[PDB]
Amino acid sequence: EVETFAFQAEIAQLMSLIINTFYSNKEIFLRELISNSSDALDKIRYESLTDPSKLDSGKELHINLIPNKQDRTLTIVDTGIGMTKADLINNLGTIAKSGTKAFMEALQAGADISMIGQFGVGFYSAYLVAEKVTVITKHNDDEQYAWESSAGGSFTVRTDTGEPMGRGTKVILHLKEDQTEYLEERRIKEIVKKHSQFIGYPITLFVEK
Ligand SMILES: O=C(NCCSCc1ccc(Cl)cc1)c1ccco1
Repeated sequence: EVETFAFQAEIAQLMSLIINTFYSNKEIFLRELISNSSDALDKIRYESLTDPSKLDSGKELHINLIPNKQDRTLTIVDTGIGMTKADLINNLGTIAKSGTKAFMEALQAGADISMIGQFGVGFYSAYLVAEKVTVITKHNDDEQYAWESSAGGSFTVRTDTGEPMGRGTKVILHLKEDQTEYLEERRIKEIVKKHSQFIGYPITLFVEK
């Protein structure tokens, strides 16, 4: 069973702005997603201070980067707090509404796309390099769900029947044809060392076989 939802008009037209605007500094997408993973890991670590059973679904707090040249996908996995179904549909969209509005206001005042993280909507920078984004997430209080959107005004949510994750969030970036450079090991290392050197969690860059 697949449910189809519409983006709020503000989020939809920001996504099209990220897709259609000529902006060469696309590498910042990785910084925003890694930063999003770092925030989710901080959340579960803090909550586990007053409730250690919240780590029964996994005690390791880390970030994995998985390039796949055959599928043309780049996957960012974290063992953070994860997201519930209401997070995917209601809660985060409400936050992204006001954050998107403020971001596009600044973009006309001279700001550029790289400052998207200051408005809390850094996730949508994934569409600088991806034509489709899939989000697999598992929260301690909810089932495993699969969110997905190729922009165009809508997204889908379904119960995930794939590999159980224990806890956390998996962001799968189906890259554009001309953005295969972010599947190369040396390029990812250069971006991580440039924008995410001080992230307080281990970042493991998986090598292909
Ligand atoms: O994008 C939507 N839902 C899935 C969000 S998961 C990635 C994410 C996206 C934005 C932010 Cl600020 C944080 C995390 C949406 C939009 C309207 C209803 O839902």
